[PDB]
Amino acid sequence: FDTNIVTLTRFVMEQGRKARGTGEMTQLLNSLCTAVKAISTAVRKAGIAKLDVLSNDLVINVLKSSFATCVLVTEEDKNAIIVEPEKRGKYVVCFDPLDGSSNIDCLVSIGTIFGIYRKNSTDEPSEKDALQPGRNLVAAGYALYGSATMLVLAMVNGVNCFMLDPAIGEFILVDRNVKIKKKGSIYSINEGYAKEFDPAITEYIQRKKFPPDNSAPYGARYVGSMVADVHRTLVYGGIFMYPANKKSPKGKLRLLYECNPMAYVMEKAGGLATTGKEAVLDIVPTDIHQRAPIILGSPEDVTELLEIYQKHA
Amino acid sequence: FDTNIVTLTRFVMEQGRKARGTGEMTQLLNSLCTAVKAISTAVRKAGIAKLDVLSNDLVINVLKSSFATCVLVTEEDKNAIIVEPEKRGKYVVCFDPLDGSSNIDCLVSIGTIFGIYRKNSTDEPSEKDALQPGRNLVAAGYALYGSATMLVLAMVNGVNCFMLDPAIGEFILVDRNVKIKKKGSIYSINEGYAKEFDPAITEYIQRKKFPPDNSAPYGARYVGSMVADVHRTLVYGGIFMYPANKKSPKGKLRLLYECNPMAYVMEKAGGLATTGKEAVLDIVPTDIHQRAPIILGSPEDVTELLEIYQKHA
Amino acid sequence: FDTNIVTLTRFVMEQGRKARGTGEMTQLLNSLCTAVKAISTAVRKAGIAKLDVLSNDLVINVLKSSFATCVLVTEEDKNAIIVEPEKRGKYVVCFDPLDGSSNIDCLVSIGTIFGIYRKNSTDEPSEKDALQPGRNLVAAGYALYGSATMLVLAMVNGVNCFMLDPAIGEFILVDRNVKIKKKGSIYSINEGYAKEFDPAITEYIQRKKFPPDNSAPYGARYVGSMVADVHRTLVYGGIFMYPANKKSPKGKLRLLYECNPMAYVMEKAGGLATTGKEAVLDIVPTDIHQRAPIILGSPEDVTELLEIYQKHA
Amino acid sequence: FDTNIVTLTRFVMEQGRKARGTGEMTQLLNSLCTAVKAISTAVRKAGIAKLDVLSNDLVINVLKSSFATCVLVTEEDKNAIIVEPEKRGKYVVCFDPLDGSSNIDCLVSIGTIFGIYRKNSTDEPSEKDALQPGRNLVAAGYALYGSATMLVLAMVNGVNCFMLDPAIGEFILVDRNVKIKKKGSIYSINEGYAKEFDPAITEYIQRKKFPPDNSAPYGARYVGSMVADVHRTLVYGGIFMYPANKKSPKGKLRLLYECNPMAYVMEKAGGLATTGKEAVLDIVPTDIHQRAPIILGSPEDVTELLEIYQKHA
Ligand SMILES: O=P(O)(O)OC[C@H]1O[C@@](CO)(OP(=O)(O)O)[C@@H](O)[C@@H]1O
Ligand SMILES: O=P(O)(O)OC[C@H]1O[C@@](CO)(OP(=O)(O)O)[C@@H](O)[C@@H]1O
Ligand SMILES: O=P(O)(O)OC[C@H]1O[C@@](CO)(OP(=O)(O)O)[C@@H](O)[C@@H]1O
Ligand SMILES: O=P(O)(O)OC[C@H]1O[C@@](CO)(OP(=O)(O)O)[C@@H](O)[C@@H]1O
Ligand SMILES: O=P(O)(O)OC[C@H]1O[C@@](CO)(OP(=O)(O)O)[C@@H](O)[C@@H]1O
Ligand SMILES: O=P(O)(O)OC[C@H]1O[C@@](CO)(OP(=O)(O)O)[C@@H](O)[C@@H]1O
Repeated sequence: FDTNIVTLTRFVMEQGRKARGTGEMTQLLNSLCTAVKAISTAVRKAGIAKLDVLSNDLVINVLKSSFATCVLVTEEDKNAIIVEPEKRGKYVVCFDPLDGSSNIDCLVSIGTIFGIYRKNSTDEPSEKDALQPGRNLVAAGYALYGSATMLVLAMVNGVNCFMLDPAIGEFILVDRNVKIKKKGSIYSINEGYAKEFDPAITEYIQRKKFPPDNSAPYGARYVGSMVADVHRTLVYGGIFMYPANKKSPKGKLRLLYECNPMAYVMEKAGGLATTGKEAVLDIVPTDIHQRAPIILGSPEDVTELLEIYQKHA
Repeated sequence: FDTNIVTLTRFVMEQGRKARGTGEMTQLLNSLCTAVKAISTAVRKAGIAKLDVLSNDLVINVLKSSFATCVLVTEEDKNAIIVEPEKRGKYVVCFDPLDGSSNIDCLVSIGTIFGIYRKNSTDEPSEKDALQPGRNLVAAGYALYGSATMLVLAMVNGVNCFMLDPAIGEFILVDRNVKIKKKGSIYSINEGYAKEFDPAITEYIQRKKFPPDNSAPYGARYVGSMVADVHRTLVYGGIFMYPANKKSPKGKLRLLYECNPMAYVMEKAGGLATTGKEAVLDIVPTDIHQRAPIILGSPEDVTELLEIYQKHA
Repeated sequence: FDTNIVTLTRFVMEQGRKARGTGEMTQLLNSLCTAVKAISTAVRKAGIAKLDVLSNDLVINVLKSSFATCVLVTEEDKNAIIVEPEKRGKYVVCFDPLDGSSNIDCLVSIGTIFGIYRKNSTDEPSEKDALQPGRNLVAAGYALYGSATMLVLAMVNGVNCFMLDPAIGEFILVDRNVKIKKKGSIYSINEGYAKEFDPAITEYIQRKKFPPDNSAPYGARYVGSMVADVHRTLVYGGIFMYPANKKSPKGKLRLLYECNPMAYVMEKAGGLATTGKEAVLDIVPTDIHQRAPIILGSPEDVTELLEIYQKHA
Repeated sequence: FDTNIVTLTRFVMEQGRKARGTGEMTQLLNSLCTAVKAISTAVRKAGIAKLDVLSNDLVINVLKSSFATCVLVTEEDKNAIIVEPEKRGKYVVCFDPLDGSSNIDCLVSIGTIFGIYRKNSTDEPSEKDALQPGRNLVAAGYALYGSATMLVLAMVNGVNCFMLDPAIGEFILVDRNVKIKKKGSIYSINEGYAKEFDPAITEYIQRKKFPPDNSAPYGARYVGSMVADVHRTLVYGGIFMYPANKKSPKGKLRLLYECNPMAYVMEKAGGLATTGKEAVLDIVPTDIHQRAPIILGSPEDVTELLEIYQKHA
């Protein structure tokens, strides 16, 4: 009866028409969604019989065959992947094909994170085309393989969420223009690293548990899988932090394919994403595998931690 | 593990690149497949609770939103449907959204038949753009909702069959360049109309049952649903006939959306399609709802009936 | 989301609770449903992925694990299968695992036919337990892998249709206490064998194409798969006929697991099943793989052919 | 296509056949599987389509139709439900239909918790039949709607995991006689309530973040859904803790259908379930909706917190 179904394709296509463009993005996101549906199906009967290597080979293949990319950066590949000339296009794509895959056995939410840049140079494609600021992303998002499979997409016009209807094998648009809440009730961080944190994070944790103005204390959640913690942060409001510890002095989370996508999504939904020292999106990278500290969330909460970072400075 | 999956999109896109074109066909067939997956899902839980009217509204919508059509001809609509200017493209499409839908209750194979022309005039779109010879089709085919859902596609380069993988919601290419057999063993026709047939059909039926050279007699099958009878004829070889009776002097089957698609498919697979008087594809139409007699099948069998039509002439 | 789902299990249990007899039967049919779902899925992705052998082995394994059978007859195995003493129960199941399996490649409907007897002896299970007349059948029916999957189940109360809801893997009751039309307008027979047809048949078909009482001729329909044509005959009406010719001298369809299951379905829905001479249900079997002619369908139609048999003898 | 599928039904039946007891139990759990599949599907398309109310009604309808229950306790209904005399059997089922349902919107895992007692009386069913200590549980477990759907079922032999194969709608055995790690490296507790935590807890958490025996600190993990964290704790190891604070004075988790099902799973897999004072399984219930603290998980970890409880009393 739902004859007017807004699929992701119908959505992405109607928009690149306003860009007065060539169609490569619609083709790209199209291919990407073939990878996303196949990984979901795989995670759903994963047990009835690694997985993140299949995953990876599926995203690289659907992206080369789309004739819309030229440099592909993977979590799994040492170097950047340059698309053969016959299959080349203008977009650069950095992705993590199955984020949080250590946790596939404990059956909790995992996902694919991706960030798409445009190559702007006249030269032959290289990893340098990929070493751009995250503020330069044309589009970015993640797919979520939880109780339902969700693709959240951020572009210049906003943040939209599409859900996989498993009956038809199509992502359907279920929420338009997701704006995050100004202030939330949840803080998300691995507190098992408490001795390794700096003075400003420890002070912020302390007042969420023991509120200064004799208020109501913050709830705590940490799924242990970045996509699940950030999607909850977007839809429910709150703060999410994976700051620098001593196992990880530059942070644990990679910049081109975990911090920049999720930060692009957050800021487009009206939140902030910072390292405590600077905006994540404005960090200029040097190595495609470099890590970054990240504190992303509802504006008033991230701002709070930013001020605890200044007194301590 | 199947990282290199040839989907219909990957197939259609790689080909329009050789046409040095604009992308409207890939978009069109893409939209069409959203309609096809949704109708399949519907026929699969059709009972757990008309259907061909939903079907129709689903194909018209996915085709308008593709920005690749301008005139749409339906079995269900009196007139041709002209696409609003903002959503217009170059292709004309004639379809039957759910062929053989009287038979949905008896649970047998049904399907969607479509034929795509190109508008070649400079004028504003009209039904006249649709009144072309079937020899002028750029592409044509059918989707089959039987035990599996099959989309058979014919274009200038050949006949290819793609199957719906229901796990991923993607049509996969399972047979490349289907050529029909020279001569087959099966004849397909509704013999309950036997008193109404002409002398040449009656003579051809007679020698399939009672072979002149003391041979082995032809088997007989007639599902009663054009898509199922023609797909069997393509994949197994044989003859299929719905010739003029007295309930139907111009035949029962419509020309722009049942006879021309199936004839385009047949001739591209190397078979023949005739009315007994002329090639179906070369019939120039006058009304978008006009019917035609059709005898389509393996070459040596159709040719046989063509000669029984000449002695009788 | 229906909170009041009526599955095949809840159904059968609500008929057997008012009996104090078998919850052993619920176990058997329940097990038969797992195999039917596992075959349906395999047929639905068949081309993307011997089918009847793996189906044979699935129906035997799921049956032996019900703890409800002791003897099993299959189309594929020459001798009966006496189930292990440890896994025994009181029922004999006779099954054709994948009817019309030559018709799989052409995507025409296929199905699973099963008759279930009760072992009416104290002795050790032997194929003589399988050798009851169909009259002695406790439950019988079929599964049709069509545009939708349907399990039709005839027991002593009547016939009930169930449909596979692919979303949850359950057979849902969609038609209760089914009864066939007294008279239909379709006849189903392979007229390629017209030459070796006996004269009762030959006369009867001319009364269909050329009505004596000048009425409309019957429509012909022959899918070529027993389950598709016996199921169309049960819902629409009309006659289905596979009589004896010489190439198949005492008929083609096997008596224990194709003619008798269909004949018990037909008679518990008020239609008739004969061989032209006697009732199928009273023929006392001598080989497990013994054949028989079969004419079934609407009571006023079987009757009209039985009186042309009375005339030639 | 596996011909030797081991479903939950074939499993349970192969353990109960070597017992001469219940095939009444197979009926119950079988019915519980229909509801679990019907809820899984609803959660998987949730956003595209009160969920816990329709889930409540589904678990009650499918349960009353098993002819295996007489008393039912639900999170949603204040009084027990004494099943009709016509539909009775010997088992009491206590169930939480949709655990952590506030977490549905954020797409984090949710689940169904069920404990099953046997009515140990001759009398008329009354909620006093529901009021056994968990020690008296015959079968207990949960369903996790995660990246995959899993039914974990603990009976007297041990714990077994089953996974929903979405293709055929059956739960397939994927792990046999499960046993938890003696000691894990993760602790799970909501530290937003750190202020009102009692001192055994507060000390124990500092031994996790700051190890006395200078070892690596434990990793924190808290999904916020009981089934996700009790299931991660069973497969990985570690401790899960919901102790009493004042806002929820005698603990938050309801004893009859959340603490006791989880506690019987944990103990039949060799882990421990306590309240800090006593074992959960021996607490004699007084209200059906009575609450309790719960600390569960690896034996060497519960032990380490039980000795800090011995210290403060
Ligand atoms: O159609 P092409 O040329 O590929 O480019 C479309 C451009 O418009 C944008 C706007 O954010 O996406 P979209 O296709 O959705 O409109 C860019 O991301 C993209 O580069
Ligand atoms: O164990 P910790 O250090 O908390 O790491 C969890 C974080 O690491 C990531 C990185 O991929 O998962 P993981 O290491 O388990 O693979 C993120 O998804 C997640 O936010
Ligand atoms: O890309 P556009 O401009 O839409 O046209 C492609 C042309 O090539 C053909 C060749 O048959 O299809 P295809 O896209 O598969 O290559 C025509 O049917 C079609 O008109
Ligand atoms: O009953 P007859 O005259 O044989 O008609 C069957 C033919 O008509 C069609 C036309 O749509 O089906 P139907 O009339 O049953 O809807 C074809 O699919 C099929 O080949
Ligand atoms: O080709 P004919 O002789 O008409 O056979 C049709 C009958 O044979 C069967 C026998 O099982 O099919 P098939 O040979 O194609 O396997 C039945 O399903 C069907 O009703
Ligand atoms: O917010 P807190 O108090 O940590 O609650 C978590 C616990 O509460 C429950 C209660 O059912 O979730 P919830 O309130 O979100 O419904 C459990 O599933 C979960 O373990």
